[PDB]
Amino acid sequence: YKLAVQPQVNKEIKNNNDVDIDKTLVAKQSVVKFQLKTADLPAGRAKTTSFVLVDPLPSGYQFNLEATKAASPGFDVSYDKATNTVTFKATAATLATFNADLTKSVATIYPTVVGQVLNDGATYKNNFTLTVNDAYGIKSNVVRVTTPGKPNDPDNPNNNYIKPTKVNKNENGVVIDGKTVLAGSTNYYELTWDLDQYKNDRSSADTIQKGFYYVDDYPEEALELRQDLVKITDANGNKVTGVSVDHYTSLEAAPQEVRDVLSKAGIRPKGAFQIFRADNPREFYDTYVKNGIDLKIVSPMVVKKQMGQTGGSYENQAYQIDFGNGYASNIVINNVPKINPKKDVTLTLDPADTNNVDGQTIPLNTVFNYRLIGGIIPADHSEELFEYNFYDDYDQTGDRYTGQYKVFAKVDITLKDGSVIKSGTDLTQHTTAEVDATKGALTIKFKEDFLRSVSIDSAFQAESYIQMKRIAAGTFENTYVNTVNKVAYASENLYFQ
Ligand SMILES: [Ca+2]
Ligand SMILES: [Ca+2]
Repeated sequence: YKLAVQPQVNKEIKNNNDVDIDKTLVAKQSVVKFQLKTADLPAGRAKTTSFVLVDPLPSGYQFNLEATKAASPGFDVSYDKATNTVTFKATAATLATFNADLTKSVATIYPTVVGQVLNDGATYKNNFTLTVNDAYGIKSNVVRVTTPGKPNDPDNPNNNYIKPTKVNKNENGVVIDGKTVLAGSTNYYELTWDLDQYKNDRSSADTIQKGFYYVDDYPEEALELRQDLVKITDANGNKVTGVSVDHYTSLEAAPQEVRDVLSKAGIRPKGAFQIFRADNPREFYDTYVKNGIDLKIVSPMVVKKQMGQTGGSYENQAYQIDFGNGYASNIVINNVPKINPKKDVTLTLDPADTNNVDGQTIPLNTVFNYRLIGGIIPADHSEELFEYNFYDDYDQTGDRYTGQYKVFAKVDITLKDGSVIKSGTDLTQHTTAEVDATKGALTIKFKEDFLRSVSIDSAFQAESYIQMKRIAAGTFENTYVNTVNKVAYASENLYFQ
């Protein structure tokens, strides 16, 4: 009875619900099992003294020793860390079994490797080598599976990168990334939920139950959310149903569920964030994920007033979390301009006049002007200009309004039709004035049609001279406020003292 057994060998690869996944697509951190099966040992074999299955596991597959042993009864399991290689030896019991009756066939048992796939866009190939009686052995077939995240994949023609994307826009739908945005304007952010690569996924139940989320780490120091304008649409153009919207002031403030999901995925937001959520993972998965249908989230956010006084930049970033795996969007930067309106006293109406600083004391009965310098509105800005007003509340004890004002361009203003209004040009014709002589105050209002004719790509600044007569001795306060696009901005003296 010489001639040791020479069974055929079949390696099999399965997900955590014991479904075959050979040559498919499975999500990152999926549990992936390998079964090292052998054919039945034939009647008239020799005594099997040793039956060892060596399996050098693929790069990026993380071996779970305890689970493996749990799944591989009748086998001693040993693992070399250096080489990521598991070895199974049939125990004395299993060999007693193979040898009990050499005159009749016997079924083998098999060891199962339990582990997870750690990396995105990767192909994981596996085989194993039986050797019998510390002599002859044989290498198995090759099985494999792929994680989504990689283009030109032969097994999954839809596989591309997982890239959630973010873009900023004005209400016309024009791209406003990188541009100046005036306090009160809204950022009509469009977040993409990138699912197309997940098409024909074959992950287990346990993996899908880890859920689907989307985070917008908005800058709460600069923006407040218009939550009521959010519009989740699929890539076929349809409304999206199962996703709920929440916002939270900080990570510490938000439920145990969300802290966990963000913590697991490795996402720690800066202060406040907006978070979307698949209400039923399974349904979401079955409708959009498995079908490779990108989502679109429109999440508009308005710029706080309090930011026009400081100015400075803000940035928005998004994250998608599929099966508990975290991916970052591109970062979109905008900046708010400091609107810095200035007030001076001058004896002339000449916009090019000498820039004297001298403590301007106005002799009794002198005709003078308050020079009300408007805020600088920088080139390449969000929305159209539609309001630009100079309010001026004067003290009637000391100052009498003459009924005469003029307005001047203070920088080169470019209109839409391409014509350019040079700095210094009289713009008075494009204004009117609200006067209340009784209260002691007036507002010079640029005309809406004229402002809306200013290119959004042009800088804009004007100044008003309002003519007064000083009618008493003593010194006299004067208040001026410049209002742009419905946002008030206090003036300071042009010369600090
Ligand atoms: Ca993609
Ligand atoms: Ca934030």
